[PDB]
Amino acid sequence: VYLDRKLLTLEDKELGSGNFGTVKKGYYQMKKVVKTVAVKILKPALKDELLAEANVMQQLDNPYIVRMIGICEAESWMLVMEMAELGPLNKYLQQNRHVKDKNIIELVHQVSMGMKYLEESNFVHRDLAARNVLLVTQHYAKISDFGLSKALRADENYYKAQTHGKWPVKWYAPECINYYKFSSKSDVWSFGVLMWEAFSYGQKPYRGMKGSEVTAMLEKGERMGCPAGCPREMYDLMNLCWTYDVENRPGFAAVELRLRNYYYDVVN
Ligand SMILES: Nc1ncnc2c1ncn2[C@@H]1O[C@H](COP(=O)(O)OP(=O)(O)NP(=O)(O)O)[C@@H](O)[C@H]1O
Ligand SMILES: [Mg+2]
Repeated sequence: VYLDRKLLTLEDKELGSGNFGTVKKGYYQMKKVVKTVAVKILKPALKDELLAEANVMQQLDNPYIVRMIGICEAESWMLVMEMAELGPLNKYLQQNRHVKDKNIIELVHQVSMGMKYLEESNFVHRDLAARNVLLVTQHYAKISDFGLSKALRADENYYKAQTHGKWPVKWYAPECINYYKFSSKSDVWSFGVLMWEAFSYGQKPYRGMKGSEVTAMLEKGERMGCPAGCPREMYDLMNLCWTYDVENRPGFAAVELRLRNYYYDVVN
């Protein structure tokens, strides 16, 4: 089942670009309302990758995950998604230093809610970073980019990668680097890095370090420090996400609960 090209209107300007091609803003005529959308436009593996991305998104339904409207094929093969007007979380915080810690807590908590749902759904994101969190409003975040995502088999709690590819190593847990094992707990490690990025206002983690130097740092039990003005309770949570041993590392249910309670304590 596909979208009708005649019901899609594209704006010529591009929101982004990838190896696949470009991302463009558009409008899709729904039953009555016209919906603003973001469209990934493919320019053979590139097509297989986008189709696998669509296959994952088709199965997800959560307020904190970017929804796929559908696939459209006419002059080009297209992946139609809902539009997150404010763009990537890292770029937004870089340009909006006035954002309060309470607001950052709210957004990272929303990411933890989407990840809690992903974990329950038995999918591993594998690219959970601040650049992949898209903002609908300054108070509404959604997880995007299911390009490296995997639906875990009914009998396993991890996805085993064959060989090391183009990996975002700085966001990867030690078992990913060492055993090529990807689980919801490895996404928890990435979520810790994402939290650090968010409280650092979109600064890059492990500044000026090579991937191998990051692995060597973590193996010595060393971790990134507390970002300037970051609540200590949030830094403690990042360190819990960065638990070396996968078995002792918390899952998204524990992480979301810790975040939820801390946010409501701040509200109180
Ligand atoms: N659903 C969406 N809503 C709003 N903007 C989007 C959406 N999807 C993608 N974009 C924009 O397009 C950019 C690139 O898309 P992305 O999913 O990151 O693909 P990519 O292959 O990783 N390209 P790049 O980030 O440059 O390495 C994002 O950083 C957003 O600015
Ligand atoms: Mg990208």
